[PDB]
Amino acid sequence: AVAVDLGNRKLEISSGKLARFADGSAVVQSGDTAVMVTAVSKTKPSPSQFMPLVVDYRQKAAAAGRIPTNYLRREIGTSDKEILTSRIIDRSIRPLFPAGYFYDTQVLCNLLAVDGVNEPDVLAINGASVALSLSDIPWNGPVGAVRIGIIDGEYVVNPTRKEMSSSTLNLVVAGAPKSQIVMLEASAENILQQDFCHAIKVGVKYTQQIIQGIQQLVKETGVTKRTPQKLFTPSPEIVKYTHKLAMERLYAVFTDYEHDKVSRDEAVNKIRLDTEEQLKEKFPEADPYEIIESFNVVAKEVFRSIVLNEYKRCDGRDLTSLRNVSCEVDMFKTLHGSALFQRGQTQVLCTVTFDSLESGIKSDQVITAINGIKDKNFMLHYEFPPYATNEIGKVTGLNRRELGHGALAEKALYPVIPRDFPFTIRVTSEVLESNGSSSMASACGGSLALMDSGVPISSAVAGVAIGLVTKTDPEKGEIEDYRLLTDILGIEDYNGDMDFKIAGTNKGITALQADIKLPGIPIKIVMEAIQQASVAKKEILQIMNKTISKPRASRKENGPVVETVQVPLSKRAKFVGPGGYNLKKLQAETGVTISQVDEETFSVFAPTPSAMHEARDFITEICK
Amino acid sequence: AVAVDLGNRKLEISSGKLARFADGSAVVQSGDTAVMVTAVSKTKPSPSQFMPLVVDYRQKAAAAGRIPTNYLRREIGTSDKEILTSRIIDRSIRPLFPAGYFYDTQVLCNLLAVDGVNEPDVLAINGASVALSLSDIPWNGPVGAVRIGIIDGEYVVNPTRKEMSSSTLNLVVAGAPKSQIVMLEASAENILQQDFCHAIKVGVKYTQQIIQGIQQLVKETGVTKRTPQKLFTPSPEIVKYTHKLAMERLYAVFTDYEHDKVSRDEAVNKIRLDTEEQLKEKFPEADPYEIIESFNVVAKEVFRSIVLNEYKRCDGRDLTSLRNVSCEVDMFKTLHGSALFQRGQTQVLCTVTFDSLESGIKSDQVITAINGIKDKNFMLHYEFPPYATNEIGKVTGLNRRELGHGALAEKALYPVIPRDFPFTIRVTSEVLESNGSSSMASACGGSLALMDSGVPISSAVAGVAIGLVTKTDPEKGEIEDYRLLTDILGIEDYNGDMDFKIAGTNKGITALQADIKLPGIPIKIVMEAIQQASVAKKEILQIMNKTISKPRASRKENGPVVETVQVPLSKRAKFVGPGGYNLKKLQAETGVTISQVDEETFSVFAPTPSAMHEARDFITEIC
Amino acid sequence: AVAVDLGNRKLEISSGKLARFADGSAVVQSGDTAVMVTAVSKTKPSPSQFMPLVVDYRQKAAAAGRIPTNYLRREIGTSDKEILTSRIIDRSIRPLFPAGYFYDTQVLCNLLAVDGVNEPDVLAINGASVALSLSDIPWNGPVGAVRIGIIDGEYVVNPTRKEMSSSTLNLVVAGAPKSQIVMLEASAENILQQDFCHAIKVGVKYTQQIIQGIQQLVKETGVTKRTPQKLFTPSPEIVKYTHKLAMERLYAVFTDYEHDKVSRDEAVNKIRLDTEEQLKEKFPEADPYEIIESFNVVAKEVFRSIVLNEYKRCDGRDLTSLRNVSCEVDMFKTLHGSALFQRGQTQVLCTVTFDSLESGIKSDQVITAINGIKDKNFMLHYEFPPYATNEIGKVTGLNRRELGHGALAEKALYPVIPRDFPFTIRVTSEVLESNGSSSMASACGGSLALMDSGVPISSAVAGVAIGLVTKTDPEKGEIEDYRLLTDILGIEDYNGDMDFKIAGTNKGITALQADIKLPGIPIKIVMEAIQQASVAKKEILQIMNKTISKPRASRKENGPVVETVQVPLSKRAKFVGPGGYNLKKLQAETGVTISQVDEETFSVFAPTPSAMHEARDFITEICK
RNA sequence: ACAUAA
Repeated sequence: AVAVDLGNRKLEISSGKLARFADGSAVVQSGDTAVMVTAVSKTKPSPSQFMPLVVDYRQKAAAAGRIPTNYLRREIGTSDKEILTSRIIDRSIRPLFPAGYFYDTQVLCNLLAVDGVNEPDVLAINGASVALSLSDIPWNGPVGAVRIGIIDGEYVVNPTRKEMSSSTLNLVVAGAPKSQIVMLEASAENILQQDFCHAIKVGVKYTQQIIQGIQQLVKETGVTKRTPQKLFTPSPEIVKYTHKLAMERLYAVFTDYEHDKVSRDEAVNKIRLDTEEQLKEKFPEADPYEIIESFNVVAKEVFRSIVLNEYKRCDGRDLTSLRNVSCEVDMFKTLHGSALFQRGQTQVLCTVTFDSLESGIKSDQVITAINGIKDKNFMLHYEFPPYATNEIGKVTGLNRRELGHGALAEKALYPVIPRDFPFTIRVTSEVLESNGSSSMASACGGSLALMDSGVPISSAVAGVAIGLVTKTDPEKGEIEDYRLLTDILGIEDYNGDMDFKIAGTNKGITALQADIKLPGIPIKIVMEAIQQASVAKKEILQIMNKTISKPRASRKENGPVVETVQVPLSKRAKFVGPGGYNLKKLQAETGVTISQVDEETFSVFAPTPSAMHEARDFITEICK
Repeated sequence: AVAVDLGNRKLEISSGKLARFADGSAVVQSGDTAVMVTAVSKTKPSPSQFMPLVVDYRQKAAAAGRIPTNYLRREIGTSDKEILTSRIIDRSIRPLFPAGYFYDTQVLCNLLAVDGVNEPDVLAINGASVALSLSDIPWNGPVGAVRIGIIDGEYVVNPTRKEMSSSTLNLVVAGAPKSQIVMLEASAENILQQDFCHAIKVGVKYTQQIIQGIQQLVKETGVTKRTPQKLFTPSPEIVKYTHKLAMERLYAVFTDYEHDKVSRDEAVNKIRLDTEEQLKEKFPEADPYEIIESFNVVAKEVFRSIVLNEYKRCDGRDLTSLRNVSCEVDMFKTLHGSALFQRGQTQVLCTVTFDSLESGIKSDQVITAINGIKDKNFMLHYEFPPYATNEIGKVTGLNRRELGHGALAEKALYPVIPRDFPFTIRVTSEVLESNGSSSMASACGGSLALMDSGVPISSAVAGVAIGLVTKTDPEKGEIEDYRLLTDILGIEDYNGDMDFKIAGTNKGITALQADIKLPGIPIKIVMEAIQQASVAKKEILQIMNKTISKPRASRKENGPVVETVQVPLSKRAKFVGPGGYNLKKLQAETGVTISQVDEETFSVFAPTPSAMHEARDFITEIC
Repeated sequence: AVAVDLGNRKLEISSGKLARFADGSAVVQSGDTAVMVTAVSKTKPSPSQFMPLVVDYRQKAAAAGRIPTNYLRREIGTSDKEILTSRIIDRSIRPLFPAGYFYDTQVLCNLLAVDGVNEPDVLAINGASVALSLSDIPWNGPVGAVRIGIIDGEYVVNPTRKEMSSSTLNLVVAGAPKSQIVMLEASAENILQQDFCHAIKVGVKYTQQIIQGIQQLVKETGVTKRTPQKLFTPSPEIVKYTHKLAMERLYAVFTDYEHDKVSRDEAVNKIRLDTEEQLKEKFPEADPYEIIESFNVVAKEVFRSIVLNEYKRCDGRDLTSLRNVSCEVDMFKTLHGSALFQRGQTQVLCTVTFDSLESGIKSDQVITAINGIKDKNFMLHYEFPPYATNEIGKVTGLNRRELGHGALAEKALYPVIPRDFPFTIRVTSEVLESNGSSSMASACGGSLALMDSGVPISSAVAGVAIGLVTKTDPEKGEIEDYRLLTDILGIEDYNGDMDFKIAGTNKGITALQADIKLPGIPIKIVMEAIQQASVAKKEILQIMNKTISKPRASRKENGPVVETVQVPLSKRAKFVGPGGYNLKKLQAETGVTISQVDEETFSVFAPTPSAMHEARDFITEICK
């Protein structure tokens, strides 16, 4: 057992007591909150051509005393919060796995106890790091993770639930050894850039303390890593022969500025088909996947070398240039608000729907699956249909990626949403075409549609993604040179080192999500990416302001209405019906929502004026 | 952008603005309702050995787009109306794909806006037609689709939501070029056959105008179709050799009138195993699927030739003869109503269950709006268990066929259901054996069980399925001659051209669903099929009336009861309990439902008089 | 149609009317309850290397069960009672299938009619027996199944629903010909061992009458069995060669008493890898699976010969000795009750949670609340996470095994649970490590956690699993000699003949589930297993009593609290809000649930005293 | 999933 002191917080790490059959296991306790995390990794190579890594974080509300809420008295499905926490843990540990580790791996988090004071999600990230550190699973150095808040202008490490509710910042930092950053995930109440930057360095300092404690625990209990059957990386001489075959053709494709997404992919694919058959002849004994990956390595190396050497991008832009941005509002007459935001070849359609306040309380008690209530009655739903990439896929349910992107754009817009709006605000963002940051375009399109709908948001919100291309030492691994790219394409994210999504107002930052693919990047690079994104965000907000700069003076004429209808006591039974049958039927066939307010009063919400015309007729005849 | 005028309605069709990465995309707008449809087809052939076409129609709200529901899709899946709409779109476009197009294809419909006036489902069919027409996907001519209603004796094209509520007909027609009919789907309020036939004529005329508009847009855009890597139709050389090997043996099997479903299939399989073996030595380099398909082509051709040349079906009857029909009611004492309907080797057991009127709502706004509320508190649930065909299959959840057949049978029985019935009527139809139209047997069996249960239906309802065998010009494509078959077997549906299911009373038509495998059929064939089915329906109703001709004078004595109990205000808190705890505990230990009526009255619904008795003991002791 | 008389009850068996396409089909009727069961078996061998047998028992409609709203919810619409009934039917028929019958087989039970007096579950078991008997599916001998109850001291066969509500025993017996026992499943109200043993004898006698009737129907119908194209069992001469290769190595492994679960599995695996190489060279034309099964047959035979000949087990125990047992209570401060039970290498962590009566047995929708009520407001949720065996698996939804084990451990504890407890009691058992009977460990750990939580249970409950190894000559099929093993390891269950799990207090039996893998066992063996398990149970209760012997005098001070708040009529509208919106909001942010009990008073339930503080603050400002 | 002697 090891105790780590983080200011006034205490972190207790232990292992060797519970779940001793798993490859790795750890208990991380803070206060009276304890989280057990286990890691399992198969020894037989996975048939998949990548590393299959799954992280599952289960709330298990028996640890809080509030699990059995439905008719089965048992959880059904996984909530939004569980999915989001699973993604944060996944982003914190995925970069540190060695390349070619194609082995099925599962990290599971079990909430032994929660005291309602210390949040278990941060403990779970540290638990995953300890469990992997103590296991025989090949995994690079320990990761420390903290949450940083700002309460009354003071930086607080791992704030309690009470403090998180008074905090203008919710930043989660995962650090690797030598003060590298592997994961950043923030939502802020439109705070200044300098304040945001200081919280990052305070957070990274704390993660080094956790890493020191985990290293002591690893040393105390001897850890011997397994030797995998093999690491699936292409042979060096095969890769360099691929370079001989396809360097010039790939270079020509990547310096052709007339390509669009599809034509560039087809041109690269044309070289791949010719090269691959030549590789098979030269190395008939090579793995078929080894042939495929060697081309991908060469294509990635050529692609990055052009950006590093010539400071020019595959579409002709320089490092700080945006794609073409086109906006337009008032798509359709019946929508409460709408907008179509285009950023390069990325097209996003955003819709705003006003709903009743009563429709925003879908939680554990009301339904088996949904849980929670949004603070401001505001939610964003994000969809990524298969045709946005000319692909075929299942359309039942939502991917974990769709949930994460929706959450990112939701908290990007959340700080500017007004308080005490009469209706529930639902924003739907649909990606019609995608070649880049559709989640950041969902934030820009979201604000346009919100202003078009007449919601008085405090300020317009724009987001952008910053890429990164580095040249590291082949032995030391230190970063010798790097380029930050503004508003990256899909190929620049695929071949890049991070996907640094940040959104905000012209005067502050509201959301950030750094998806780093390297095993950590220095804090200086993160600081510069934030500054570069600040310049890009101003340009985008200037374009958006031309389309619409202030919210419309009122909601659309065909918008929802809320007003009350008086029914007599003698007519209460007739109007309501047996067990509320009449109300539930009128509300089911007209779309309105009737809620009893007093003994005599019923508040009626109608999505359209026509809907209340239908409902008003029914209430009149029923009252007769 | 092309505008098509359909009477007082106007159709706007456009492309090139949204979703430009999809192989094809289109926006169809009528009034303020806009629907965007995309089509994506892979260039790599799929290993499925059939055409993997999937259609997904999705709505972002319920109740005419007034209650947002898209945020709940992760847990609350897709509604029934979405599934039914997807099947109608699928049936309108699937016959027009070329043979051997074994490429994964998906058509997705996105309701950009709905005005609560113009129905988006019809626009989605047209949108799928435009999206395929403008794409590089190999697809035959454009399809136009309209809905025809009848309001005050007037035929209305694409009626609004307000108009549809007053209509006696809900007919959807999809038409191909040259006035061919591709899909028919209707529910009618027991209307005359001639009125029904005129609506089809009116509908087909309007679909031609839509096809004219779509062709103009295609010409302006300049569409060029892809060249698929391979079309998987079997080579004529192998087919001719298969014919030489198996024609005589197949002919003997199909003229043996002693076969049942299983023995005939086994006999054909015996020839297939021997022929498929010999085909390999002759063509060792042929695709193994091509061997399978070549035998299937030959067997289908031999099967049809017998019907065309000799006017005799494979089981010996003539073109208009029904299979043997046996009916039976009141098989189990405790069921509120039951019937066992047999038609050849198709056996369906139908059950009627009375429930409380409050059981038709889900007590939660969003889910209640998602599934809707049935008009007469009447619903039909259709089950097709795997043992009905001696197969093994997943038993939880209903596939798309079960949803479609259930709605078809429910539409057939809906017009005769009385209004203001005291209880919710649930009809359950379970296919115990299948060799044919179990969905139409569900309408007949459902009609018998409703009378056996004492529901005062207006008239008995019977359904039948009409097949079709045609001989077409190989190059011209015109239908030289055809035979209409009454009450087809499964093999006749498999080898046929049409599954024309129609149901009605002795004086009218209540439902229809035409599943056409050909790329359109002439309207004369449709009219003749409707007439031929009317004769068959009369015979079935005569057999049905012998078993039971009128509903029983009252419900069964052991059926549900509804009673009123008075509790004072003083005892009200103790009776209901904390947060209605006692009411729900009683509702779970006896099954009775107690609903407050006013300050003094509680209405008790009990499935059986015994359950009412024990519940009544609970009330008095607690009071 | 054959009628079988069972005391005052009558069984009617029919076939040949419904569902004639199925391989087998039958209708079993008792009173006015009729169940139709069909059996389908493919003639093509399945790719999987075992017998795929699925039993699905479906209630067509409880009251009017109707249909789940959508497709995915339909996959969730299978009730718990349906799953448990499917498992009992599966265990009754699975042992009688021939060895090597690797053909997909589905048994489906359709409830044609239910009179609410006679129970359909036992008719379904008999229906499956008749359907298989009349079918062409090879199936060894009919089984008969009855339920035995004890009403005011009288043994009742197939008691009605009214009788079972007053019974002290719910025992279901499935018998094969010549008085063999195939399935036992019991739930007793802490009854004496001799009373329990007599009910088994009575039940076996009745099952013989049912078998007699089924045999007459089979003979009168004229059944002919199919000839499977292959029975997948290893050929004798390849098993003999495998025995020569690996007898001594396997013998040494199973007599090395230092092995643990993983160490022993690895040692056997090393022999398997070496032996399989030699087997392939000796038999190049052998089926790949035939090689695998030959080693398993040889390994199983060597394993069983040691206990038969030497009366000693692979871990050095003798036949009646338990594994090491350890217990802890009160491991986390915030849990209402907690216990960590360890038995050998099996580790189970049990948690007790209290919640309100309303929020514990009753849901919002009455239609689905049926088959979702608990008599004592008591339920046990059992989890078997994949890391408990160092495996990777999905953690979405309970499988059938987790549902069955949860119901078994709940049955074991149900009779000692007090009536009229102020709260709903939910017990969660998590199997952290698994090397044996975690379900019986869930009963003991559940007992400790219940005592630690302060629930005044009448007596402590312990469970144990009894294994069996028999010696049978193939020329006769009779059991010559046998050994009953106390507290079996996983390997003894895998290589054994039964998994006889029984639980109870120190003076009675509360639950039993015999999972027999043989095609029936004599009653004498069952009787001795019950007695042998009685001795083991007393020893376990002695160890548990040292950790905690009586329930804590009170619940933990940080447990749930219930008290009322007076709300005036004037404040009532503002307090509850429109449609109860304010109360629903409070129940969401805080775990506090407010249920009205009177026109002026509301009952407030708070899971923790801290959560009650927030609720009091919320209601005070609302009151103003 | 979809289509499928239904």
